[PDB]
Amino acid sequence: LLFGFPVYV
Amino acid sequence: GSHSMRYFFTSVSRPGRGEPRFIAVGYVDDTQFVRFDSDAASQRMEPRAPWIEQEGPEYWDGETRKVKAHSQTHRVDLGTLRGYYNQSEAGSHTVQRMYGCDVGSDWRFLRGYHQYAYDGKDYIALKEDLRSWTAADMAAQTTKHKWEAAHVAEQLRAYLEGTCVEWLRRYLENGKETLQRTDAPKTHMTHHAVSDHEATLRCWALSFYPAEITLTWQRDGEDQTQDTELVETRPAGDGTFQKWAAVVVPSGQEQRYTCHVQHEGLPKPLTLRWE
Amino acid sequence: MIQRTPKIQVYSRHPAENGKSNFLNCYVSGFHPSDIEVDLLKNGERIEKVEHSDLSFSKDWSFYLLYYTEFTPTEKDEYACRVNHVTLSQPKIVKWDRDM
Amino acid sequence: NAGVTQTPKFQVLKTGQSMTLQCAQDMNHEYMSWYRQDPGMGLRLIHYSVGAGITDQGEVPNGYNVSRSTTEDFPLRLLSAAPSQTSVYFCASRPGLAGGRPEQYFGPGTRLTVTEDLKNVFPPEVAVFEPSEAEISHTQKATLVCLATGFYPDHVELSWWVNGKEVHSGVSTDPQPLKEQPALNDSRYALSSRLRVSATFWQDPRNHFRCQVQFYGLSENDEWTQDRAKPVTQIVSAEAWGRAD
Amino acid sequence: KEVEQNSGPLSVPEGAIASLNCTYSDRGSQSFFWYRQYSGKSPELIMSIYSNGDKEDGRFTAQLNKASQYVSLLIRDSQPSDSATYLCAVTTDSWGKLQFGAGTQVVVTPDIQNPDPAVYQLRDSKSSDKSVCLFTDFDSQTNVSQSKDSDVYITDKTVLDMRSMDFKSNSAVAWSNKSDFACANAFNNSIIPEDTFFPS
Repeated sequence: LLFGFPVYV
Repeated sequence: GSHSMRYFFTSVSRPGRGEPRFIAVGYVDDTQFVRFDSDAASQRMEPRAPWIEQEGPEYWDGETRKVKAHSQTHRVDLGTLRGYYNQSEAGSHTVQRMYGCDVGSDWRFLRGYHQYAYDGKDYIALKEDLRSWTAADMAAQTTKHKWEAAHVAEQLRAYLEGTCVEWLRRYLENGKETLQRTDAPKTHMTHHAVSDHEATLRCWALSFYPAEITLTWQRDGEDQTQDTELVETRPAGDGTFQKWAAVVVPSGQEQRYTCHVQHEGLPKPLTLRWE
Repeated sequence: MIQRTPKIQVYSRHPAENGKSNFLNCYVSGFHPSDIEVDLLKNGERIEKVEHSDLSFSKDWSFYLLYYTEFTPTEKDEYACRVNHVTLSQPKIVKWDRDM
Repeated sequence: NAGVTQTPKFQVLKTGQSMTLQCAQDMNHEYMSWYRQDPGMGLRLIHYSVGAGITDQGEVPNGYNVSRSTTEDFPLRLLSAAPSQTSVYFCASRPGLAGGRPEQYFGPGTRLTVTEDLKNVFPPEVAVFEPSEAEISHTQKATLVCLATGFYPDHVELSWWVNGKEVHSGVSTDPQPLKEQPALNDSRYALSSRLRVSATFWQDPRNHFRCQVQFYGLSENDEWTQDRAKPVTQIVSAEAWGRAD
Repeated sequence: KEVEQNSGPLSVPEGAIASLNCTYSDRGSQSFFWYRQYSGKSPELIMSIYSNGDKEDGRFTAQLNKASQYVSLLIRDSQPSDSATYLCAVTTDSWGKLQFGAGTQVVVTPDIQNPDPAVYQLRDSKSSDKSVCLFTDFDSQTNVSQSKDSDVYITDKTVLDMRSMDFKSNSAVAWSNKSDFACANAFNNSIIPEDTFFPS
């Protein structure tokens, strides 16, 4: 299950 | 045995040819179980293992939204990084992300990680304590201070110590017949004439799972990496792995050269000289 | 920016015996950037029905891809892998060596 | 950082009128949402938006539209008001891929009432009922009650003012207005409130007590061809003075 | 129903513990929330939890059990200002819908040391056409009922707080017009205490 909260560099 | 769950994301920009190529792949140990490719038909996260197809429609929906949200961050990141490094719009650039977690043989959390590269080298990574960032350069110090302000590590730690280990455990028992197997290496020994002065002893290892294997050459107890040509571990294509190691031997004196194979499917590490 | 030349292994899935159907593999690894052209050749001509793996990458950030096709080896048929990549001045041919 | 602002707090629409609800956000959040909340339905998503320039429907889009011209702004348009649109609408916002902790924050709301005929709209009548002398003798305390009655829609704010200054310091107001005629949908409303003081504070004739009811109704621009005074947004009050015994 | 929340109303006295539960159905949920919504106000975020186990923040304790898919909120040492509807909210990711439960209303009732229940007739500052009855100083056990009569109107029980004596009191109001509306008969539908003081 993938991580739900990816954030921009 | 120890286990891991890992996700691998590659995003590559395409100057004048439109949107970036986005590929995501998920593994449990060395068994790929999911993929998404921005260029494929479906535009969905797709199954790549039999045992993951028993997940329901809500799983696939969810994964498809989340992978497409990764697709977005990566895409905006390619523009963002271009800005940070002041690079022209005419060049193709690569971002890669890898995250996941390890468990022990008790299946308890061991380690979590989240790495990120730009152009094939380290941009920023989450440190071992899952609270801090290692920025590679001055441009990645910007991303770091942005990610400290946005509490990114906290959410990642919660995933890596929690959800990641919880879902790895679920996968391991759902795919028990495939994931918790260990296949022992079938080993050969070959010898070919270079000329009449030199001879190559090649030590083989076939049909093993998992991929982690050590092949070492040695003369009379003293190990010999001064001649050891060692190929990269290669997939056989049926879910098993292959590898070989060669040394160049003065022919006639092939008696005191021993190949040592170590693998987790071996009860005792194998010792082998030419028959 | 990092360029790395692919390492190419051409090999079969099972030990090869003539008249028995098998799989011919071309494993390209250790490369960067991800753009790569891989074809499998039978007697110097392109095989069409070749599948490949999803692009993924190693600890050092370098990619790997497995290209494979179903085949039946003989004494006469010569098999090879053709690789093209920016690191190569001309496309590379690695032949299938049956004892490798 | 204001966070999620929203206007108006209250609004009477007449069937077939258009209005826009405004919503603004301070936080550079990508992801903005509109909801309505209803007594048996919970919170229901109408439309939402995960970036500037792009939107999609929620579970209940019908009769609403929405645009996201900037990241800050997310107006909801009701193009032609229906009496099922009477509701409490909330703007909300979460970061999306932009930001921090994935928490969704809500606007203060907008209480919209749609009616078929604005001849149904009435301001309240407000009366103050002075403490029973029997309570003063039994408890040495004095309860004033304020009744705001006869109003439609239920868009009121009640406050108590002693000696010109607002008190919170001994009041209890009904949490929601009562329907005076529960057999009807255009039922007018009533609200009660209490102010309790000590006996000797009430028995001081210098003390002025005032129950204030702010009512939200029609605008001054509106057409009004009844014989009644135009039920505008207005304050209605009532008072009592201290009384020695 | 993605998210399932208990009951309503949940009546707890001041100082006591209010425990709120909720169940969710998506196994891949990653973020878990508690909102507080006062009557006529907007939902306000009070607790966020992201990993299994407990999270304390003042009087609030949020627990998470992902294996049983269960979120909970403990409110210790209940204050009268804790009286609201509490909503749990659950999500999977930053593009996933925040899934709200229906809410459980929590009612915090005052410690009232010794009750003096009484119904009083209040006089008008006369310009209005009604009479008002005031049922007051009763126990937090006492529930007032609504009207089975048409022309009479009874409010719900509310609590005021006289911050001076440190005095809390419950009260309810009845009013009517059309005939001889008495305060000795106004609260007939409710079970009011035996020792309720009716002055003559």
